[PDB]
Amino acid sequence: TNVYADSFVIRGDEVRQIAPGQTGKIADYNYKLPDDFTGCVIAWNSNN
Amino acid sequence: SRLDPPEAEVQIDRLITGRLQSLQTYVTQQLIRAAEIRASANLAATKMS
Repeated sequence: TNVYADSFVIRGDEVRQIAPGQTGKIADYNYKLPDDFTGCVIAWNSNN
Repeated sequence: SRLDPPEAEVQIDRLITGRLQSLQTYVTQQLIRAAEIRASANLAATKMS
């Protein structure tokens, strides 16, 4: 029915926190995913 | 109270499954024992009559 694109920049040690049921500074205070999440998480290095 | 929901939920589901299986065993045993008591009660009513 609908698609949502959540776009943000994070750090490598924190990329593991963008997943359902995760803990951490991002998962607890910045972006928290629900336990029943039905989606995909995509990440790529942006050093350039 | 000590484990985070995303991981405690699995332990809860496992305990629920085990306890539900225990309740199902109790209910089945009671259904058989009730059938035995019913047969005995029918015999008792026949003897009374």
